[PDB]
Amino acid sequence: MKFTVEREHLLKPLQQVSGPLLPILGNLLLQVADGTLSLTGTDLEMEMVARVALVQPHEPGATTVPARKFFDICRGLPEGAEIAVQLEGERMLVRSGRSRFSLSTLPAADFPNLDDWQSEVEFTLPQATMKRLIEATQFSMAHQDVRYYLNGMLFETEGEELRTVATDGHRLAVCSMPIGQSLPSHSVIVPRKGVIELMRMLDGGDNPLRVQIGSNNIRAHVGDFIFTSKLVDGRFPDYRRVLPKNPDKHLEAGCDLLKQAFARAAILSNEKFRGVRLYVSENQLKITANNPEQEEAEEILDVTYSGAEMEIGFNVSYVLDVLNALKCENVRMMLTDSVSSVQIEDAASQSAAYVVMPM
Amino acid sequence: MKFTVEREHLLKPLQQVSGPLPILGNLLLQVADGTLSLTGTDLEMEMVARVALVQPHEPGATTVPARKFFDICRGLPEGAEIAVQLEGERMLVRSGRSRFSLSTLPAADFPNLDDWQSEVEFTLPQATMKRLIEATQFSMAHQDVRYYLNGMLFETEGEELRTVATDGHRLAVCSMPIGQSLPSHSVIVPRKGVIELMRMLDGGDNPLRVQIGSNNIRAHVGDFIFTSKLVDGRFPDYRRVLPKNPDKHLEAGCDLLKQAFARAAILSNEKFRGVRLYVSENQLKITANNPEQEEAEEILDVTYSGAEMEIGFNVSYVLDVLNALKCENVRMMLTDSVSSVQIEDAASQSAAYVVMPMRL
Ligand SMILES: O=C(Cn1c2c(c3cc(Br)ccc31)CC[C@@H](C(=O)O)C2)N[C@H](Cc1ccccc1)C(=O)O
Ligand SMILES: O=C(Cn1c2c(c3cc(Br)ccc31)CC[C@@H](C(=O)O)C2)N[C@H](Cc1ccccc1)C(=O)O
Ligand SMILES: [Ca+2]
Ligand SMILES: [Ca+2]
Ligand SMILES: [Cl-]
Ligand SMILES: [Cl-]
Repeated sequence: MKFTVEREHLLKPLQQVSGPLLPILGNLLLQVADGTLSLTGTDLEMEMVARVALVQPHEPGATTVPARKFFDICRGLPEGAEIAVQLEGERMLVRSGRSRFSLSTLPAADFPNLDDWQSEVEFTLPQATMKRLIEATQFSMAHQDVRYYLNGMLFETEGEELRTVATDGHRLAVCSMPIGQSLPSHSVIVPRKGVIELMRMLDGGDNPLRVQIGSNNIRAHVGDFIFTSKLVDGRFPDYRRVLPKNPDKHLEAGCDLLKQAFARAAILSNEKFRGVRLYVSENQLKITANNPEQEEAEEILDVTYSGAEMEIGFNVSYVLDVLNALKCENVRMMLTDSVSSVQIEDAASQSAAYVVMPM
Repeated sequence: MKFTVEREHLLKPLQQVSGPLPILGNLLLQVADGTLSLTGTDLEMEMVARVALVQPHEPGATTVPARKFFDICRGLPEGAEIAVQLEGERMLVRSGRSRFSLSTLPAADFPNLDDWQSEVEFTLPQATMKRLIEATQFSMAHQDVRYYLNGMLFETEGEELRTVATDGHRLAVCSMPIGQSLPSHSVIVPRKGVIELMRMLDGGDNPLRVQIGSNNIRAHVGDFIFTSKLVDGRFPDYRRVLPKNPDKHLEAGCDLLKQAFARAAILSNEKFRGVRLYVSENQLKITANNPEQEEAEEILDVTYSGAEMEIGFNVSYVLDVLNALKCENVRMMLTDSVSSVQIEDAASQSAAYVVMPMRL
């Protein structure tokens, strides 16, 4: 196995396949075949593969090398460096300028593969749309809940919409985006680590994303990268049951102003329970907080509200999470009563919605 | 006690006094003779910041939680007016339609440092003190049992001020002339105190006044006064570890040398970090290997005319020096494989670094 490639063509591929990395799981599989260098990283649950065209002379073969060390070596070389690689006995030699390195290898035959599987559902969409869908909801996934199905994100196809749902039992985020293709009605759960990796592969360019879903796997092709993950078992909740049936009390306020006020009130909220109370009245919102030391905060804001007066408590962190996710001018809070969830949205888009349980 | 002040006139003061019993998590606030004073302490050191009060005020003193008070003021909007008044056991804070009631502890209970007399004094520019500390800070020990190493030596001699730091393995020294006749004296400043001193300096046009006592040090700059205890101990003599008449001077661009060392370091022993240098006519070869028998080699052009030699060093210590230097070219002053190396900015002898030889 031999290849010579410019540093600039290896960096991002190495970054992508090595980021999240059986000592052999700490290695990258390298394969030179048919004028292509393939780089693969896996943790047995998911896999990233990068392809890199080889325009200079090369020789076929495969090996595995320590991912972090190989990446750090390549990153450490100067801009414009050309990196010559060749296998020599048990070691992989890496040469650039008068910098030389000899890395240990493990046999390519030992590198684990995911099970083969069939694609049942496919569609393509812009990168910017997948980014939007993931960023809108990702913060609301559970982290290590014993309900394993919540440690991850729902990807649902319906009509021509792709929808993501994330919830941890206390708060929920949902976002739907049209993708201009007839889709079957289908849902899968992607594990939270796979969601993060998928997000990280979205470079910001105009390369479209191709998605393939099987019964136990999801795959995403973007540019010269292929990401594959297993799915999570279990019955995900139905976001329509979490959305308030009829939250017909509508409050509108500046996002930044609202966030600032909550963030200040939070300072004097209970350090564990983070409770704040909201008093809504005609064109006015009052937020209060207090803690076991009897310290107290009060914020009063102008808002647009024409409904009945009411009072409700929330965990302020959950609300701040939403407002930070929104990135918009004005927010709409949609209320039911003092003992029911609240729905929050961008006042100028219903494309994402957030639900927070009351305290 | 009452005052009203612009948010932006409190932020810097609040940053500075938060730097140093639960009253130690409070700040002492005092309104007197046109001035708000804020004090934070950890009983070892203390910072006092003064804010001029141009709006109506009323005298008095209290203490409030530092983190919460600082967070409220920082969270308030740009340009906000902050009105504070003491209401019984609470301190009330208001600005626009935001109101806060904070718990207080009596000012009477706020601890003072022991009184002391100044014995050595001098004034220098902030940039000079900043250079002195930054040049050497990284070589101070952290929680070493030799408590006298967990800090920095400040030494006055003639018209110069010198700092020394060492952890028992490597050493940094920096000396700057400060244009005033000083007694020959030295003290050890605790590492936490060094960091706080460093951070009180903005590099601006206010002169820094330093006062040293038997057991304390104080630094006054503009509206801020820092006071710390000294470390009551004996510091090692830096002159003892400086190599005698090193006659083999290697010179190279700092960044090229640094990047070579950083790449080589990847395949060095994770715990002991040894790398080898082979010096020859205008050439440096650096090698590294690890227990798994992986190997790195770097060859660079340098300026070097001395006898050929080999020497090993801890690459983390060498990289620490190169990162602190932030200069164009470096000088490595070599002697032989069993002697230390002295490293300097090629264009300046004001800072010097000593690293020990490793056998491999
Ligand atoms: O009992 C539930 C019901 N539930 C649930 C979810 C959810 C989402 C929102 Br925004 C509000 C309530 C939700 C989503 C996850 C559902 C599940 O267990 O599969 C249960 N959640 C509690 C928290 C809770 C307790 C009492 C009242 C409301 C919420 C929990 O997950 O620990
Ligand atoms: O004193 C020491 C250990 N030591 C010590 C210090 C020191 C600083 C540097 Br840059 C390098 C070595 C240091 C400073 C702290 C000394 C102490 O224990 O108080 C020990 N070693 C000498 C050997 C030696 C001689 C000359 C120069 C360096 C080291 C010995 O054990 O006799
Ligand atoms: Ca705006
Ligand atoms: Ca929606
Ligand atoms: Cl270099
Ligand atoms: Cl070596």
